[PDB]
Amino acid sequence: SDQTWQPIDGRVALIAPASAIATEVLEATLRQLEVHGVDYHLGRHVEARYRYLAGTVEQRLEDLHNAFDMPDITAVWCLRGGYGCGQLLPGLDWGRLEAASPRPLIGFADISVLLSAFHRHGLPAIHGPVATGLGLEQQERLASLASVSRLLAGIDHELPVQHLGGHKQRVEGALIGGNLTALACMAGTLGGLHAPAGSILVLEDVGEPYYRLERSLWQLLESIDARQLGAICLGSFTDCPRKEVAHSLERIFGEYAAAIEVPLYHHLPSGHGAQNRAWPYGKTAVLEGNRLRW
Amino acid sequence: PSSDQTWQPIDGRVALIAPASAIATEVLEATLRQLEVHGVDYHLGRHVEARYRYLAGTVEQRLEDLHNAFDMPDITAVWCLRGGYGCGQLLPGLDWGRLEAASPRPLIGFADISVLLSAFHRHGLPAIHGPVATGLGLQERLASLASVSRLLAGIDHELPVQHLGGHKQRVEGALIGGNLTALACMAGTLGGLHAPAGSILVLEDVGEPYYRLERSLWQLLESIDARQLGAICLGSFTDCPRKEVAHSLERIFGEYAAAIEVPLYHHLPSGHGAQNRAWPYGKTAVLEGNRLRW
Repeated sequence: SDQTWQPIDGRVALIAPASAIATEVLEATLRQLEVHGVDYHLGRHVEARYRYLAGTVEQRLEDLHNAFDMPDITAVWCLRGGYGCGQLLPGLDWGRLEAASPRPLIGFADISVLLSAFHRHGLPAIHGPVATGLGLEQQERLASLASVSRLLAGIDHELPVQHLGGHKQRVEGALIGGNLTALACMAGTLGGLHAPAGSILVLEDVGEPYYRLERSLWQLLESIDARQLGAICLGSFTDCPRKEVAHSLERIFGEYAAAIEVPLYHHLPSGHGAQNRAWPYGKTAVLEGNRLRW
Repeated sequence: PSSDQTWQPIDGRVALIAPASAIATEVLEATLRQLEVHGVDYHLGRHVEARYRYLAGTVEQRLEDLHNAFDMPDITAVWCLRGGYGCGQLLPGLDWGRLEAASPRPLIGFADISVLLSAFHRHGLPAIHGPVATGLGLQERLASLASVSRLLAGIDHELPVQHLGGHKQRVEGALIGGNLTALACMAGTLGGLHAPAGSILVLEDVGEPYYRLERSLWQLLESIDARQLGAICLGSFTDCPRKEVAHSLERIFGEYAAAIEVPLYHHLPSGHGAQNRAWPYGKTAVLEGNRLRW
């Protein structure tokens, strides 16, 4: 059953590399982790505030590095996205991270930037709910939260997806992407999306008018070797007001996919709505039939 | 001497083109009537009334008009009708040889048009950051509109500023920049900001919460040789709601300018408010005390 958590072996490090956390949401998160018998390590600066950021870059880097020093940690679950984790990229000690025993980094939204950087450096990661999702359709939300422990245990290996137009084909490549806006906002920097040839580019977003999505897509595709992608795979675009625009969002995305001669898929249950099922970031997967399979 | 509301004659013909967002018919008509009141001979591009979603026609249609503005021998300025979104899309197909072959005809606009201003500067073509032509068809506003003809004629040479942070010594370099969001959105692409060493980076924006401004600023500065800039000079940040954020906008921009060790000025009367005085894009300028001069 998909609301059922798997035990998480070892300990989960909780860090806040992006936006600041409300006290009551943090405490509610920890209580839910305890309900589930999850042993955790709380980063020492998770309650820090520096404007809307969870502390200074230096504070956040200390917590992320500490998460990689402790030997019993088997996953690093980001508490909140929002904005700010790209700020850490010029400070990360990548060597100290490759040397630690495997501990997938987990999150979505702004955390997509760190997922991509981790993939570039050969580090495991998971695109899925942030941990404060625990402290906030309710059934879908609960299945999405449960999907993290289930993927860490290796017991889920597929999601449903639909091919939009085109023709029947099989696409195999690395799973990359996440939040369109966050990733576009790293183009031209050291944190630009890692997009090896043949990759399946997953995209989702929230809270944007269509012209801002198109602008972001144009930028992202112009900044990578787009013609060498295997596929573009849309998750959800939630709270994105159409505002009288003549073309649907899928028409716009379809025009871009056609221009680069890459197939387009959609309805992956991933993003800012109730459906946000975890998927392994940077692994080889196959688009076949009606699913994405790893 | 003349009042800032007093236009200068424009000789020859002004090409009106719409390389970004689509144009409302009534606003266009009022624009043309104001041009006629001021004795300005204009030519409308064949596709300026095209619509393709929110864009002023397809890429091919807009390229045809932009190219035609450089093919016609009697054109002495190319005044973009509206910004919004879309002119970066023209960069892959733009025939620079064809533009460069034509007699001098400054490109004028702001907002999204900043992207084309920058590309023109990279190709040694004259340009002006100021009101788009439809601003005519909608006292400080009138002065802003008059400033375009006045700058084409070469009679205005300075704008007011105020020092905000960093060293107080004279800065001399090329005037670059414009809209922070639009320029950040070209980072990592063939249309990225042309930012030669020593430049004075003007920034303005509208309608953004502070975290989005910071995200754009972090991207733009990380994507260029920021440390080699001469200065950052802020225009207006119009309708940018603070919403309880603990740090002021001046504090945030101060922190970034300090991080790259570049002096920071503000209160340039340039942007999306009533105060949008024209400045020469890509021209060498001097920033000293309470003035920017060229």
